[PDB]
Amino acid sequence: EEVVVVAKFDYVAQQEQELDIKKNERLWLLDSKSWWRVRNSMNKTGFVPSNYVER
Amino acid sequence: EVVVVAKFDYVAQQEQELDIKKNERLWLLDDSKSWWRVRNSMNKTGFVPSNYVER
Repeated sequence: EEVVVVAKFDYVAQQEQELDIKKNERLWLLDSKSWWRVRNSMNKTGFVPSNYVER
Repeated sequence: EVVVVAKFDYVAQQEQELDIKKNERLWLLDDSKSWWRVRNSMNKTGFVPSNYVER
C-alpha cells in the first residue's frame, strides 16, 4: 500500500523514533498521514495525526 | 511550545504514537513541523520532517 518517495536533504535523527536519511535516498511512505509530536499532561510524548488536533 | 486541543479520540496504533481523548489539551513540541512515517531499504521505519521528502 505504498509509494516510493525521495529524500530532498540529509536528515540527522534527533531521537530514536526518527529516521536517518541521506539526500536522494529512496524511501517508502504509506495512507500518507501527516503527524505532530505532542506531549500530554502525564509527560508522555508521541505522534498523533495532525488533523486530529487543533491549535 | 504551544497548547493544542484534541478534536477526536485517537487510539495509538504503534508505541511511537500517543493515545489522546477528544478535548484533551496537549503541548505541541515544534510548530511548523509535520512528520511523515517512512521506511528505508533495510526495513527500518521512522518519522522524518515532511519537507525533507519529495513525493
